Amino acid sequence: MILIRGLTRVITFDDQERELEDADILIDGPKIVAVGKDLSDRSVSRTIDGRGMIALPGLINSHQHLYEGAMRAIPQLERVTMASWLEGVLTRSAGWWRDGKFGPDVIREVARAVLLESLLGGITTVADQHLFFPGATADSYIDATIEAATDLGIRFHAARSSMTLGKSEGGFCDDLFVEPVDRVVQHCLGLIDQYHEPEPFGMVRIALGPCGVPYDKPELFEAFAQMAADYDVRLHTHFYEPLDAGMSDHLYGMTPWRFLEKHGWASDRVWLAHAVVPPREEIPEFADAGVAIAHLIAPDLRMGWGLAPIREYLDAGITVGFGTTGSASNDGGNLLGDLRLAALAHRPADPNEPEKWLSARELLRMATRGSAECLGRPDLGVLEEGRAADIACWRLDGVDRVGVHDPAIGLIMTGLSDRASLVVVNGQVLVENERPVLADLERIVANTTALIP
Amino acid sequence: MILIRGLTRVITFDDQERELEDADILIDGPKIVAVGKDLSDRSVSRTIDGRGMIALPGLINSHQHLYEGAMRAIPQLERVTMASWLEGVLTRSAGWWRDGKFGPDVIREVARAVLLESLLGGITTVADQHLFFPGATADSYIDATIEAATDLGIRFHAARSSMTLGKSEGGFCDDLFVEPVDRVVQHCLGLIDQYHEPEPFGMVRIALGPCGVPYDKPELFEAFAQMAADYDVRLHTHFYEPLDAGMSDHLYGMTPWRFLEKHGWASDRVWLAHAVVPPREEIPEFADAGVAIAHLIAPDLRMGWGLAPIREYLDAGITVGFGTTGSASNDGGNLLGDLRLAALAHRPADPNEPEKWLSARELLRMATRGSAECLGRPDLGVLEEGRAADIACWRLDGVDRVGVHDPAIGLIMTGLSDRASLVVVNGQVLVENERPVLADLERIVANTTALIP
Ligand SMILES: [Zn+2]
Ligand SMILES: [Zn+2]
Repeated sequence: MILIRGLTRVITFDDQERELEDADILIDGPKIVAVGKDLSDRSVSRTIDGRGMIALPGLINSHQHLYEGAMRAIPQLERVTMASWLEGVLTRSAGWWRDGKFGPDVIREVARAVLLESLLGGITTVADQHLFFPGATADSYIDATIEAATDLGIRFHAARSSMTLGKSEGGFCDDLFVEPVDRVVQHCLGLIDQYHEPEPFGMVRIALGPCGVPYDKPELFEAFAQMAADYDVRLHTHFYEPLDAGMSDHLYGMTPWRFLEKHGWASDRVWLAHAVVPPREEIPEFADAGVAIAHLIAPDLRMGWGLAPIREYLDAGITVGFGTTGSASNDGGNLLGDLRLAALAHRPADPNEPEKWLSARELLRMATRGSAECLGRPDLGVLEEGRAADIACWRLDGVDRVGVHDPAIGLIMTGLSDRASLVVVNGQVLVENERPVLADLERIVANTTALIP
Repeated sequence: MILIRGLTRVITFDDQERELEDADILIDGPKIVAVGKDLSDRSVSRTIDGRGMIALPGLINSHQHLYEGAMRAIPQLERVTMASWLEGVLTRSAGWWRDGKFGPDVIREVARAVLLESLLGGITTVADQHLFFPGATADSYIDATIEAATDLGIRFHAARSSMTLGKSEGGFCDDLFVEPVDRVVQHCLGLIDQYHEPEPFGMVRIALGPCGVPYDKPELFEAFAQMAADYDVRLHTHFYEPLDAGMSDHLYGMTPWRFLEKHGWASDRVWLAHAVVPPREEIPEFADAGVAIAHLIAPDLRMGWGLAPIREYLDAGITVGFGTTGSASNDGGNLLGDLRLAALAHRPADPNEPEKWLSARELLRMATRGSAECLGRPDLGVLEEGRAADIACWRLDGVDRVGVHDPAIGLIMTGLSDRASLVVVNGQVLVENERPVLADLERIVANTTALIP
């Protein structure tokens, strides 16, 4: 067993919202044995000094696009609206691929860098949505991301994505960038069979993740609804980005939500990215259907889209998680940092009603238990006996956090660095003293840097 | 001389916005001798390896309230409007003071911690506006902040503040903080005598800094205007916070700007904090007067105030700098991190006009040359021969910055940490390898922590 002893603060996000001061966490293999004061070192082979740290459940990034790690801080994409951005991302990936610079071997190393950054930011589970499948067959991009995740020991969900609707039939995505529906469906069946670990504490899971209503055929949504039921997997897509409702109205005469409902996606199998601009009248329907929503504050601001109605979702009892999206519209993978953006940016929408503003604890819950719920993981996101030993800890004793009265608020509101001190995934210590203990950091940086087009 | 050799990127903010790749900076005493490729090491006693770093002028925080370092992450102040915030801050400061827990000795150590954090975040100059003068005579609070700054070697401007308008004599300030105008003027003259270093590369400067139009007598503004011209010092106050216009209309029957103009503050000696909600028709007047504005995105969002019209200011040719304000409304001193907040949060105000969005380079200029201009420092904020050797460098070769195409944009848009690698102030190396060279970090944390009420 591993004992983390004397943590200054432990935030459990359990059903009573318990927190503890000067307390311990005991781990046995993949699971937490106990969380409490003065735990027995009875059968402990290693004790870790937690004094001066705050411990949370590992952060869970419920929406990534890992391959975009190769597209950070491109000047031509710094200040662009969505149409220009998407064109720029699609054309660069296709161009680099055509030139032999962007195959699965490159994506493997880009994924490795972004996932290692994720671990260093206290993120223990990442859900990636990968849509890039150029050419005549679906190449081993998903396999590559899974290989990187497995090598690092980070918990991983792969939501296989696509664009199946071309401009010729109402999609805002060129035919060149379009895949046949049957090819997508066939590929997903194989991925589930090869990789999906449905058991508690499973380290790799597959989800079905169309890019969205403006990008994919209704037939794909229906195929995936059937596949999800048959194989007991989850469903993910983008939802209510600003131009979406215009597209669905024009093509189908209905809202994006009504479209999802018609095609089998109004269910508790589903988590939805962004959800920036739904009609208010649909919010109770999201709640009744049991869909979950991932708040992605950074891209919502970066694209000029604005503020998702997160308070309204919480009021309605809808599950709200958190994510970063990909590094071409963030442009980092720093989930903890992005929580600060949300804590501050929502406030001016309700200048005279601060009770509506999202609190630090609400945001930390979104990034842990909320994201776990988005991914369908009752085994994650909570520090309590029987849950996965996925733990992230930050030091509280730096000069940049002097004067902090509440350490949980301090995690969001103070600091020069979001680097986690100690990170455990599946009971394995992966980061200590802000440095990877198993991954070869310097080698990974060098190798991936050499491969960036 | 000191040579920093082989910097990967140098951003000068000189008159032609020059940048350099694989270049050097040569320093002699307090000044930059040269910036360019393959500089001679003929007169050099120390060479520092700059490979893998980006170098900027040191960041300049043009608006702080250092004493608020002791008031971070207080649950009762997490989500509050300004009225509640001000009451909570004033009540705590006065209460702690009355109980002997908040004298200049405590403020010295709080300042030391926040200023060390500042250095670690690449900030080489701070302008503090100390807002706490309990009782009749003003204690050595300013002296305490200056002592901390001088001990650390950070360049420092102290804007002497006040609340000269009593809440009784029709005002908005607790009478316990109300000093006679002549007492304030006298303290300022003494501070100038004792501390002001008007020569180029001066390390301590005094500014004259009323809290604001709702807080100070017109007589103080006029006295300060006279002093500014005669001593060649600068003038600083808060400007166009929400509700200020109503307060000014009630007290004086004119706008906050009209008030400043009437009392001598419509001049190029002035920099103004926040400037969130001016009447648009006054903006050309600000420009004609030559006043400068410090953008403070974090408190503007934290208080629910919203987005200052920064693009409008830039369009009008108004000098724009940047600051963090105090740690009771931030709640950190991380200027670089706050730039990212501004980069993103301004965008949804102009969803269809990305050319209006603030660029990374515009923001980095605000935090360097713009802030230098706010403070009246033509010797700072630019990496060029003859300017002060105030330099901040960040590493570009971490795993969290893999895939970055433009390092300047990357500094704003990526990363787990805003910690600077190498920091030089007045030609003195103060941070290397992210660690203080001279300051005892652990002792400072322990000592200051012990004194937080
Ligand atoms: Zn996405
Ligand atoms: Zn202020």
